[PDB]
Amino acid sequence: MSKTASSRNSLSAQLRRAANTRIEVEGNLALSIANDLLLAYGQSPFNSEAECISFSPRFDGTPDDFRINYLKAEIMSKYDDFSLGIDTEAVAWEKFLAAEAECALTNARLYRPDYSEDFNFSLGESCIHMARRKIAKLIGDVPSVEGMLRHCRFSGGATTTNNRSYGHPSFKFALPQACTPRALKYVLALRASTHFDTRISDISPFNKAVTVPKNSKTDRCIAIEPGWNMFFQLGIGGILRDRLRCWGIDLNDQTINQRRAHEGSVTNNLATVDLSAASDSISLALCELLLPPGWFEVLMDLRSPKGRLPDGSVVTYEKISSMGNGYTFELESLIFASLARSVCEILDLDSSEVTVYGDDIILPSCAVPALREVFKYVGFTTNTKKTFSEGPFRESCGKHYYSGVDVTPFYIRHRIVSPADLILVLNNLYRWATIDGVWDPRAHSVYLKYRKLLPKQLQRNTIPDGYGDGALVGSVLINPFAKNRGWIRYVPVITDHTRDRERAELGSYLYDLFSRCLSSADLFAIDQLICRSNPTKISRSTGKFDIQYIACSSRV
Amino acid sequence: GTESFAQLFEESLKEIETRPGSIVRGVVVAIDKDVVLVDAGLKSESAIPAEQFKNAQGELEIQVGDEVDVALDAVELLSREKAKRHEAWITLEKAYEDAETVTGVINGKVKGGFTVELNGIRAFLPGSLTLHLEGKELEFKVIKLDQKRNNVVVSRR
Amino acid sequence: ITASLVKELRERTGAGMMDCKKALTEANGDIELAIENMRKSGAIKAAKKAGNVAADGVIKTKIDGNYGIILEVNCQTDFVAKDAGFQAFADKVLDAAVAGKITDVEVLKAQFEEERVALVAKIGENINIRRVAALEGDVLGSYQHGARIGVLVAAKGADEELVKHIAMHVAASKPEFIKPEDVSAEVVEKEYQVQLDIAMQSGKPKEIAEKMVEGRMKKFTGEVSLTGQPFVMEPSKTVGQLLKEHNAEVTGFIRFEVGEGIEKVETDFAAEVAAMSKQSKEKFERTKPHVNVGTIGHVDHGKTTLTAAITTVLAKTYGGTSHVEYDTPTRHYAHVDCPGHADYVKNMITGAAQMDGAILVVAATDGPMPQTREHILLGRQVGVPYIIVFLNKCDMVDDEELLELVEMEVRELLSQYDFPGDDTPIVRGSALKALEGDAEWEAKILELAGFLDSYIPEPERAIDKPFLLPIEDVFSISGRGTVVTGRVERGIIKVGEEVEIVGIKETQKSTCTGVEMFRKLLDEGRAGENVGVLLRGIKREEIERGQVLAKPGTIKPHTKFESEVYILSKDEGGRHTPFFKGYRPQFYFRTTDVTGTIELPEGVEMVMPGDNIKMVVTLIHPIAMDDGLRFAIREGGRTVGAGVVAKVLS
Repeated sequence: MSKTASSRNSLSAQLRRAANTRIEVEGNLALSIANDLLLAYGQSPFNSEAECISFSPRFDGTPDDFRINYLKAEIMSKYDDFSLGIDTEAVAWEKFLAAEAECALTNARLYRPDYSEDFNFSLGESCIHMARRKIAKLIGDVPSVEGMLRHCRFSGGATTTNNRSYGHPSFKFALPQACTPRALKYVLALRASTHFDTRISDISPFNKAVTVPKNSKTDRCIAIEPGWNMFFQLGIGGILRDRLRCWGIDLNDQTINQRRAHEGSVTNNLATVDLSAASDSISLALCELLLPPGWFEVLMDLRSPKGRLPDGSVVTYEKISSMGNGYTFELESLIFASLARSVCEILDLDSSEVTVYGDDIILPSCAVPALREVFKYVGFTTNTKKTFSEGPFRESCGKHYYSGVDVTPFYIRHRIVSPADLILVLNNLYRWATIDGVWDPRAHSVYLKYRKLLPKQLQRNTIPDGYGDGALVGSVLINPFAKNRGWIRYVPVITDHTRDRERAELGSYLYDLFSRCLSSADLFAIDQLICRSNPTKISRSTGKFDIQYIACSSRV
Repeated sequence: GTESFAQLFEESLKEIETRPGSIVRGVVVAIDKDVVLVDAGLKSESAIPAEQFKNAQGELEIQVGDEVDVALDAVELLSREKAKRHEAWITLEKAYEDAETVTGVINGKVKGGFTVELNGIRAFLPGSLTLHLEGKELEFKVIKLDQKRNNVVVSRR
Repeated sequence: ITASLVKELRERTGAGMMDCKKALTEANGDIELAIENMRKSGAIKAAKKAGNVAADGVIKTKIDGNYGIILEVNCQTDFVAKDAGFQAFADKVLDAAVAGKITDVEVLKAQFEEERVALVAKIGENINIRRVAALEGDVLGSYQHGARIGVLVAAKGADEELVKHIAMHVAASKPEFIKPEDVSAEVVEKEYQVQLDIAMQSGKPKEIAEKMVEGRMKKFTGEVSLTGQPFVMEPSKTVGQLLKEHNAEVTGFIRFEVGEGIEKVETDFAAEVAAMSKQSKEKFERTKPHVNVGTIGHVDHGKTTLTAAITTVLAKTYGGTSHVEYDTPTRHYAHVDCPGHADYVKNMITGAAQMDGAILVVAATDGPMPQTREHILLGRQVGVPYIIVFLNKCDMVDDEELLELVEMEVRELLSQYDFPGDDTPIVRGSALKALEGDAEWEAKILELAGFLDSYIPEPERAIDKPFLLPIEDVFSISGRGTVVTGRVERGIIKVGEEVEIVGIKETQKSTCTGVEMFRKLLDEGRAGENVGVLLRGIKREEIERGQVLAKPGTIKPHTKFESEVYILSKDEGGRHTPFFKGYRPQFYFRTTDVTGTIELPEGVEMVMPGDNIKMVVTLIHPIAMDDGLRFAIREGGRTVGAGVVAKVLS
């Protein structure tokens, strides 16, 4: 990128140039930081890269002893660039094909049980029958054909016909998408409901299964649904997202389960259940037994029946749908919620203490024993290690608490290469150790040390917390690079240099037209003035860094 | 007009279900001196022999802009539910019309009474109408069978 | 009895209309005798208004050499605070404090006791001299931020300019001590114990728990010292550093803010009104006009009980932003209450309260009040199209000649502010009486409702206005042509009709080649419908968001204009600090931001968060705008306030 010559000298040209330099250090810097941090906190440093992903925490000792303890077992656990020779992708497909084989056993058992087996048929069968009733009362006999279109839209992700560089919705409306045979009529019905040439590429029952990093031991197997299938799979999710609020389940707000996890770490009467590969474990049989037929028929229409792997090998899914599906997140919330709410009514507990966020469940500790028997029967594997029904520790939706104390860790994921990457690590450490701007002396020395690895200028260049990680977090009042012109101090921050790409003009027109067709008592009216629609503009990141000033505010 | 969108859709989807899943609603585009092309909405416009659209003699009274029903390529299997369950549900429907018994097992208790499993079908035992394991098999008589919503009520005796 | 004389009796002291005749009924004819026992019988009236909370009023400062005085006088509503008689009272008190160096507020209270009760009886609100303090130094200065905040500052070796700047800063940052060392050496040791427990909670080690606490201490003991605070005119340096540059030293300061520490009792107008209540034919209903009104008058005149009567009688007869709403056969109403002058202008600006007409409420037993002038004036300054008068409590006015000479008072006051006084509908009714079921007075409530339907005109529906569509994006549909999108704000756009593209760049003309939706294609674009407008000839490169389509010659571009503005407060997610003469924020108009610069009114040098203010804005680019257009003021996404285009300029 331009420029690096001796021409110019403006603060931006220097900060930009200093932002495109590289942190020249030997070995694994990310591990160097964590080690010095464990030492500053008086802890046994990492033996080798191996111990990073194998160290396990001690759920005892004072909150402080555990907050640094739990950070050790988690900080490098998701590290991207180890050299252990561990095949993250192969272990992914092993769990995938295994979780798939688990549905076949589960599908078999639920369609026609084998009472000679170990499962507790009595409680599970009576629980299904009851959850089915509570479900049919909530969602009705069939999904509203209007409410579904009310939530139909295109995801920003990739499809069977668009790589993530053509993932913007304007390219979904521009390029003919794909669809499965049972979902054909939906597309054809829509084609007959607009004058715009709604069009189809190919008819196929396949969806693309791929891999996306999850941590240092395994990747994550997700599904890339066909274009038009995702379009309506989301319409179903939206209906389920609206109906779930009746059970007190707002899938738009993680802070519910968070506060509940905090509460359970104190009262010790609430539990945080953790399921292993639960999204891949939603059998077809459990769906045909719990969902009223009108609904099940539509889910069957919109799901992908088969899926081709990156090997060329095709798998016919025993599961209803995988994690990359439009309604899978909503569906699993509904199933876990109904089963949890029904477990309570059977134990004479408050079925309102059931909170669900897809894979993440909070529950009265007195129902975990019975809930575990139900999941095991319906094909859900409960991971005993990270399921806390008693004890000082809880965890739900990114928040981790220990006797009320927030012990949420931070993750160093990638190799700290550019000054941008180091500032983020330094900032995550800042946020983890500060208390209202005040540093923790133990972590503070480590921060000052690895901050010296930044170019001299990017060291005193700070911004207030909550303005991103394009600069070190600190007091912006002493930042010598901040311009207070207009009575509004602007601060230079690092950003991703981008090159403009031409959008799909007609594609973007439809995306606009279509988004309009599907649509403190004083501070409210002011926000009405702001038109919150963003004109579609496609850009390409280049791996170079730009410096742009932003308006900032001393948080005094 | 109007006619809401969610209304123009529901009836278009309802009409699409009045045809077989192999024939499609398509509009013709450009009729040549031999072949007529239909646009079903797919990548490859369907071509049909213009001869079959003639009269008792010659000439073809169809023109561009008219919708024609064209067949789709059937190119080109869920063995788990094939565990014999569609007929397993017809067994109740036939044993209900003939007024006959059907083998079933009482798994567990419920609000209204009990849950019964008959060939993979979950039914309702009103309990009206001393156990237990291993879910002993019992001959049940079907009293009320809801055809559309899978719900069936079974009697003891 | 003898109504000509009682009219002469209102002078002196605008006493209640019935108070004057009742005062003559006992000791009859002798107007001078009536005045005297009416004067002493006012002191009891003043003790009864004592219970009424008075967290409003004024702050006044006077400096005479090396000696300054700050004072706070409380009234009930800021309508009284803007009132001539009240003001004359406070000024009289301030002069007495500086003149005699009176620092004991109780000596001051006892001195102006007779004068305030003669003022209380005349105004009817609880008026009290709250507190008074004196400050001395080598150089004194004072800053008055409106009437709500006032400051006194003492310094050494500082010119008046530097002290005036300190005074303004003190007013905006509310420090409690001069230097951080001035904070109580033992009172701070308590706050250290509160923070040593919140740290020892988890929480060790001890050397770390204390080190973190003492760290946050020096932080939150420089946020309270004047020296430690960032100078509001130069945040990069602290006031201490500012002083140490000019070789100066602050010797003391005092900051009064109106109602500080008084229990600001929150009031729910809807709750009070609602709690007091109930003690084509198809296309007609969905087309019924919406009209906004508001009651504005003295507090004890029972605006809240009249509005409770309007709701219940309209319910008994027709069967059905703290606002209340009722229905008449012809239109639907939204009824709000205007308790304060600044309160309504803030909502008049945000759009959270836009009246089409107001109901001035005067208790006939009192007649107009002295602050009734400010009540009617407020209606003038927000542009209230029409005012309807409702004389309340007419059931207790014995002589009918007394009711009429009250009308003449009201009609003259309205005429004194360009309101059609000779034509102003005045309903002689009774609110407290219409809630029982007294048809004679229940009919007067319906009479007022009739005037609302007849006197207050139907606001102009957006469909009837000239076509205008705020462009949100442009597209170049290959094979067809250029098309823009947005929701039609006003009017109707038809195919074949010509249009202008106004704003940002040179305004240009084009012809509408077609209107389009997703569901179908249309012939016209009606107001409120989201559409794309296909345009002839013009290319996509020549259009852009922020512009508007409009009928040729309807709206035009402007760059300089006058505006009423509200700056959000701290707790409203607005600015943290004040801005001054060179403010340069972002002005959001419909679809896009345009940078502009402000001209503060004369006298105004510092705008604080939560302030009303007028100011002349000059934008970097022209914008299709006309009088009344509302806009947001943003600092890079963060909404920091909003305003209303009051006057377009050149």
